[PDB]
Amino acid sequence: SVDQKAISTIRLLAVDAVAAANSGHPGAPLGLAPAAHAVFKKMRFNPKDTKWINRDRFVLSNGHACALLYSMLVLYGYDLTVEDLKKFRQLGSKTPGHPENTDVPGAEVTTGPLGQGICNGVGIALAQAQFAATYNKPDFPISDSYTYVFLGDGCLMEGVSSEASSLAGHLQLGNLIAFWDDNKISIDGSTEVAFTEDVIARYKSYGWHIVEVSDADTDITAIAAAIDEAKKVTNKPTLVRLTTTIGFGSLAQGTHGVHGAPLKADDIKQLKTKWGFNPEESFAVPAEVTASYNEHVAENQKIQQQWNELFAAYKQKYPELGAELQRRLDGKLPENWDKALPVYTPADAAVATRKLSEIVLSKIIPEVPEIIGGSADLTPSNLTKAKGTVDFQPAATGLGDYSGRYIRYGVREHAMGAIMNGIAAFGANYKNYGGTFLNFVSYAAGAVRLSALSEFPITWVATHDSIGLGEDGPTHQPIETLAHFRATPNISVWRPADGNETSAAYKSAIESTHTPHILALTRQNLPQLEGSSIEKASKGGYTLVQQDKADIIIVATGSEVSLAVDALKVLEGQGIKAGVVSLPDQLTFDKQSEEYKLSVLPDGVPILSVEVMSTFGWSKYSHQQFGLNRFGASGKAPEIFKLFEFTPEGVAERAAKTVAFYKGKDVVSPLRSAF
Amino acid sequence: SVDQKAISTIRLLAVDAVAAANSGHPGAPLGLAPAAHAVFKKMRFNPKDTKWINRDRFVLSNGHACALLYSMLVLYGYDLTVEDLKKFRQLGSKTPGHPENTDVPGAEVTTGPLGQGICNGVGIALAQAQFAATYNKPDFPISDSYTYVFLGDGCLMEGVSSEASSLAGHLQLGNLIAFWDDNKISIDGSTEVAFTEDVIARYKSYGWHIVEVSDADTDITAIAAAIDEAKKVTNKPTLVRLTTTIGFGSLAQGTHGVHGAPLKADDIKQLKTKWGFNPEESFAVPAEVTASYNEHVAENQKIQQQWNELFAAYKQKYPELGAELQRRLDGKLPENWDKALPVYTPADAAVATRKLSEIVLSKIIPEVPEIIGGSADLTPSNLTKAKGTVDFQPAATGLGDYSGRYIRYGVREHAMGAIMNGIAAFGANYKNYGGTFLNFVSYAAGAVRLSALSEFPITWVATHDSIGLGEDGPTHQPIETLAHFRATPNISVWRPADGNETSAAYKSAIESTHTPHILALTRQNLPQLEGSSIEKASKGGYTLVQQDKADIIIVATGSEVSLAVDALKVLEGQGIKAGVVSLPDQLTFDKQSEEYKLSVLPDGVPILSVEVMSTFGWSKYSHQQFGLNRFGASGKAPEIFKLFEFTPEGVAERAAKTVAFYKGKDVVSPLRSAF
Ligand SMILES: C=C1[C@H](CCOP(=O)(O)OP(=O)(O)O)SCN1Cc1cnc(C)nc1N
Ligand SMILES: C=C1[C@H](CCOP(=O)(O)OP(=O)(O)O)SCN1Cc1cnc(C)nc1N
Ligand SMILES: O=C(CO)[C@@H](O)[C@H](O)[C@H](O)COP(=O)(O)O
Ligand SMILES: O=C(CO)[C@@H](O)[C@H](O)[C@H](O)COP(=O)(O)O
Ligand SMILES: [Ca+2]
Ligand SMILES: [Ca+2]
Repeated sequence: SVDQKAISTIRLLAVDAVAAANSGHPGAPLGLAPAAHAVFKKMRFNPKDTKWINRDRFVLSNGHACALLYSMLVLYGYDLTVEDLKKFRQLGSKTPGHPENTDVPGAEVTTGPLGQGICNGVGIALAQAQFAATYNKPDFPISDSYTYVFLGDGCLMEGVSSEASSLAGHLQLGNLIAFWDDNKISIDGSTEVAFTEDVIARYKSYGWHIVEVSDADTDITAIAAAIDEAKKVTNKPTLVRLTTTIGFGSLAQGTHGVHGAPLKADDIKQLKTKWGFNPEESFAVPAEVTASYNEHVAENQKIQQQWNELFAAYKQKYPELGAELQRRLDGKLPENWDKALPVYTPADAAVATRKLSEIVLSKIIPEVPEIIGGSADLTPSNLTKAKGTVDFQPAATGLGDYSGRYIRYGVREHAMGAIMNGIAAFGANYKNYGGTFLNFVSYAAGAVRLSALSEFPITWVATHDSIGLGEDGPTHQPIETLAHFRATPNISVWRPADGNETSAAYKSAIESTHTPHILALTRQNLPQLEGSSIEKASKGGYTLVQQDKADIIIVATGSEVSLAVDALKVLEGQGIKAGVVSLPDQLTFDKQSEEYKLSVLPDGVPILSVEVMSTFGWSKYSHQQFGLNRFGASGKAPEIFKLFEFTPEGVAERAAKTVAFYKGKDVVSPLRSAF
Repeated sequence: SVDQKAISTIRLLAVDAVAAANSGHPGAPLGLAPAAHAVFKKMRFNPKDTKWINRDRFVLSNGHACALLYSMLVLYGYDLTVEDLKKFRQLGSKTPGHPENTDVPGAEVTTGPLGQGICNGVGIALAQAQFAATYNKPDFPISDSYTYVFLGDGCLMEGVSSEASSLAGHLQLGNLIAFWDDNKISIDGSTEVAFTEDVIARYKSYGWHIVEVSDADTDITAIAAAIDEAKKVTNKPTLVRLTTTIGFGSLAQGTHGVHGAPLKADDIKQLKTKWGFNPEESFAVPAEVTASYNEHVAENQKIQQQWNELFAAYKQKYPELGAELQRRLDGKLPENWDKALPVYTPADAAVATRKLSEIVLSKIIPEVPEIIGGSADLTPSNLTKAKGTVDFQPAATGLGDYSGRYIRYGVREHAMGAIMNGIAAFGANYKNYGGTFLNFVSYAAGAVRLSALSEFPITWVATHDSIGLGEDGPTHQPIETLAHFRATPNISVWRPADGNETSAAYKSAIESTHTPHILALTRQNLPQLEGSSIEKASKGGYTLVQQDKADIIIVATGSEVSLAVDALKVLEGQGIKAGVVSLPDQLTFDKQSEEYKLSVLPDGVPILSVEVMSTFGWSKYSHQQFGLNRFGASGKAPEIFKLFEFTPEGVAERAAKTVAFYKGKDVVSPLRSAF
């Protein structure tokens, strides 16, 4: 049949791509081609409009199998060709060794790090449910799309997928349909050596529906029926067990050797001949297959055409909601939304930046409907919920509704991070956030790094940023954490010092379209600073206290800016004149003009950094660095600061030593470099 | 009864400790005091010998409940007193806000970061099984101890515990007995808002045995019976469901408010009066309770006394094994074990450091029985198994035996990290390791940081360290990873350049007693260097190529040392004389004398660093830094190096620019500082 020919075409494109590269993973593509064929036939998508908001989404969580995904996208006429497949895994190609949403048309997310994709799918489905609950009306199914995920044994072993699957079951996400490639093979061999759990029983314990397909090597009728069955179960996510043979058809099928290395040339020849292809030909695309696939594309395009008319009719009947939806699909925030940001003066009371964050969220959530977010079981400590909002829950629970805006993630930081990526990936201008303690953002590093690589505007509300948290002690107090994330490309790491800086941090986080944000916020109260503003803090770094005859400039962040200002007063008594720079985001600062940056960190004056955590990175901005490069302590926070000499007198002492160290030396800005 | 009085004493000590600090967590201690009393009565331990190798181990995975643990340790006469309890959460005390093994006598591991402790318990149990299989003989039960773990809903939500529980079930670890505090309350309120899974059904799916105690607020008889039942099930770990009331007895019992803040003074008064205590008294210790507990200590000490005689008799009957066991319990490696380390010359072939690592392990595993380790489903890529060894598996599977030395962790990096901490915590000189790709060590950051804080000599075999891995691309290629771990206190991060350096890295990792190691290893082949040796590389940094008239020194690590040597030749043609420093471990280097370090990084010469990842940290050792501060690419590795100008000519160009930048400037060593 043409279906059989399509499946063979997919299999052989994937194997030929791997062969051309002499690198990559043929096994799972061979095993999953029947399922991929069946799922893509059920999916609604437009290869010529990858951003249609009511498309079904597909996620390849087992991202190493990407030769499969690329083959589907090529066959369906996405902006990806056979010539791109011939450049699989080659420098600069549109067919990288794992899929990247920034590079591959039709890749919704970036996968390859196991476990992430299924969690991203949970997020896409969460967003779809929230979006549909917000906009759909009688006779106006604006959003009714599904989220299809392929995953393997590796994803099922990674703890992040357990977190997300538990939560997805709790959230009754009926439009999520995941497919487990049950092939009993991972890199170390049989799953019998390390993975003997009853996966199906575990998924039932989370509240998922199960469908089993015992011969997924051939039975596309049963795979299609499993999708139909899943669609009838509207209050549970579904796991479809696909029992497959890894490398199906290969001489080496059912072995770990077929997982991750090119097939032998003679193996590829026998594959081709057994399936009716020419063993002398590579990258064959039978025109029957193209035609069949084009039929499905044409049908899908007519569905999108009708959706566009539905949307026009919706704007007529529901003018307010229609305009809001249009704005969001155009990628634009509400006009002058930022007028809602709180502004402070130096006469206002001291406030912890976690509390300032709560206040910002309380003002901006009502103004910007595309903001949703949650906390990983730290809502009353992170202060991440705006009073009066309702939680995102299935209405059946009585605990919230899908139109809700606040997500109870539970103690699941890693899944929260990957779910945030999925919510961003959904689109419709979602600006989504997740709260935990800064030290436990580290639990989610796998996902955070992908936020940066994927260019997703997600936001971590990362409270309890330092030894300032006090008694919980060194297991809770960040040391390395800011250095880690600042060293990752494309992460804005805001550490606001006061009310105005906190508003600037949120302005940046919400306006972001391509850069994830981490907001490092305090437990302890900080004063409102003389000289701060949203405008100045929006530059990432700025001169807080200008001293035209400075003997030294002190550059600081967050809680240490007030400390630097107090140190300036101590220094004045010692006959030393200091300026103060506040550097609430190093990335934003780095992006300013060379002239702007030199106005903040000039030549001809020693510069001392002060921040109560690692000194790594700080030499970009300073000549000497006062930081904390050891673990913290359990005690009252002011006593910990005193112990480590983060006091006005301790900073002044180090400032004075810095001035003395550079006496009779020529000093140039830390911004200067040889190349 | 005296049991009832003991339980009340425990509860009130915990509440009084929290009250004195005006900080901490009274709820879980109140709820778990009956279970703690029952478990400690079943446990064998010596408060006067915390290192007795056949003790039962206890782990508080819900570490915030540590006022409970501290109360038990005080009551049993560990080196922790009521005066220490009065200093709960105070700077410098032996009663920190979360338990720390370095500070608290009787704390086996450091908990507080949720999910870790249960995984550490899996590791303690894994080690006990391996140890018993290695040493026990007929009539000589050298090791027969149990591992008892308390955990709460938070630990059960964290994905790391799912990973470890799946693996523990697979491994049939019958001496692991975990207790779930089923109190239906977390920080965000009822578990109904985020955690509605059937926990018991999930644990059955992993192959655990279950015992349910429906009234764990009072029924210590049933808790004791549950332990007895668990001990009869020798081929499954057991989860005991303890249905408790959080804050049992408090006016605020069964609420989230009792989780994490001090009780009201009037609440504490009514607690005391309802249980027969004086509401005017704090830190009461009824002498009946002390006496009862001392009886159990005396019995346990007699058990240890008999164990010591068993051990003496074992040494008589099994002289070889007895001497080996004695050596290990004394914390000493085999005499001259390091003579097994491979040594190379510059005439030897180029080899990838992953392969050099395999060769080291192949030579040292037969020489050092206390080495065990594994990989997170990357055995044939990390090259972490010595040929001829058998896997750690229950013999019932036919796949290995408990005497085995190689662990199939599956795709479970985070649990692998926390399990490694447990294996180290067991003691008996275990030197244990875990393989994955360097980029995915980041999945385990929660555990890695605890290795450092806990001072455990664990080792990550972290291959595929850079863009040198090639085609798998940017989702697999580290950028930030070394900076992250180098910025964490107390992590040795070795990045060996060649055969001799790889042997030095292992010498350090195996000899370690207080410092975790990460070995960053290559996929790609590297040449044997002229000038390398185990002796020189053991200093962490050393002069590879000495140039007495150097215009510049190039400091590099790993794969970039050979690059620097090739750049030196290019520079010679441009009339520039370079020296080369190899810096295989920055921590080890930092610990050398000031004079040694200055001999490597002298005054009066510009120093350029070269390493194909983040430049963070490098200003400690260099004036200018050539690194990679953007994500990588999918392509053939040499082409990626060329793209980013990590070539002999690209390094030479930057070296020449560095020399020019410092012309007519006075240059001092980067080792100098103002304070
Ligand atoms: C261990 C592996 C994988 C084997 C996974 O096996 P399945 O997932 O069972 O694949 P199949 O054999 O059916 O093709 S592929 C690469 N990976 C290394 C790796 C490790 N850790 C993380 C987080 N991300 C990774 N990609
Ligand atoms: C969210 C919480 C915990 C609530 C946990 O609830 P159970 O664990 O149910 O406690 P119980 O209410 O029964 O006393 S305590 C602190 N913690 C923050 C926290 C977050 N992430 C990580 C990794 N480590 C942490 N400690
Ligand atoms: O992490 C934990 C304990 O392991 C939480 O229980 C925190 O102790 C608490 O959330 C801090 O509370 P505040 O800092 O908001 O007072
Ligand atoms: O991480 C993955 C894919 O997501 C593995 O399949 C690696 O691709 C493989 O282990 C690398 O193999 P070698 O680098 O040892 O050739
Ligand atoms: Ca598999
Ligand atoms: Ca609980």
